[PDB]
Amino acid sequence: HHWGYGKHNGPEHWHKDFPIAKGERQSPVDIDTHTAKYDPSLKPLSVSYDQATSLRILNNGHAFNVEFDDSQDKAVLKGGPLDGTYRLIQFHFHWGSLDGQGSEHTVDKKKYAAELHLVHWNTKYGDVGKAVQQPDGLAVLGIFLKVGSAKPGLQKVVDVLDSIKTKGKSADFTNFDPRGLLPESLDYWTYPGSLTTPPLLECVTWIVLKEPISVSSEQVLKFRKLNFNGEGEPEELMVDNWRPAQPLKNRQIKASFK
Ligand SMILES: NS(=O)(=O)c1ccc(C(=O)NCc2ccc(F)cc2F)cc1
Ligand SMILES: NS(=O)(=O)c1ccc(C(=O)NCc2ccc(F)cc2F)cc1
Ligand SMILES: [Hg+2]
Repeated sequence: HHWGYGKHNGPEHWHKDFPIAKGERQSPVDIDTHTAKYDPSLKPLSVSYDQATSLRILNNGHAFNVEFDDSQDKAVLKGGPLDGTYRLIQFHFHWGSLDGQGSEHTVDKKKYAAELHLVHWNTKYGDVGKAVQQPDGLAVLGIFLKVGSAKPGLQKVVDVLDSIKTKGKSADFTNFDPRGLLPESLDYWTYPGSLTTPPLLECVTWIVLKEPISVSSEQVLKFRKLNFNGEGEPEELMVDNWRPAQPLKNRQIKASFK
C-alpha cells in the first residue's frame, strides 16, 4: 500500500514504486567532515524571516508540517550556494524512538536525536509544483537537534501537538516565528540532493548547519506521542520517520567554514 517507515513499506521498499530511490543524487547522506571541501567562494547565508506568516500545522502521516504563506517574498532564503530567492513554504522534523537516532543526515556517522527541515522553493519557477521539476527548484535548510537544554522557541510547537495527534488533523498556527529555531552560527555544509521522502525528486540544494540546536528530553518525548495512523485506526506511534543515509556517488560536500 502507501509508503511509510515500517518493516513492510519502509525506505528499503520505496524503490519499487519510486525508481529514483536508487538515483545519483539521493539524500540524506553522511557528512564526512574530513573530506568535505572548504569553499572560499561560498557566500554567507541570508535568512530573512522577519515577515514570516505561519498559517497551519498538520499531521500528514509520516510527520507534522507547519505551513507558511508563500504568496509573496515574506520569509526567504538567499545567499550561500543559492542563486535567486527561495520562499519558505513549510518546516517539519524527523525523529527517532531513542535519543541516539532520528536525524537523516549524519556527521562522521553520528546520528542526532532529530532533524529540522525548513523547505523553500525557487521563486523563478512561479509555484512549488514547477519548482520540484527542476534541479535547483528547492533549498532545504537542515538543522540537527540534540537532547540537552530546552529550546524556548520550540515550545509553542510542542504544546499544539495534542490537537493534531492523528493523520489528517490540522490546527491553526498563526504568528509563529521560525527565527526561534535557528542556532547562533550559520556555518554550513552544502551538496545537491533530493527529497528524503517519496517522490524522492532530485531537486534539492541541501544546506545543513554545523551547529545543532538543543531541545529538552520532555520536548522530544512529545514528538514521539504523535500517531502515523488516522483516528479510529490501530495506534502506531510516529517515531523513526527517517531515511537512512544514501551513497554519495559522484558528489562533493562543500563547507562554508574551515
Ligand atoms: N502556501 S501554504 O501554507 O498554504 C502551503 C503549505 C504547505 C504546502 C505543502 O507542504 N505541499 C507540498 C508539495 C505539494 C505539491 C508538490 F508538487 C510538491 C510539494 F512539496 C503547500 C502549501
Ligand atoms: N525530509 S525532507 O526535507 O527531504 C522533505 C521536504 C519536503 C517534502 C514535501 O514537500 N513532500 C510533498 C511532496 C508531494 C508531491 C511531490 F511531487 C513532491 C513532494 F515533495 C518531503 C520531504
Ligand atoms: Hg527536479
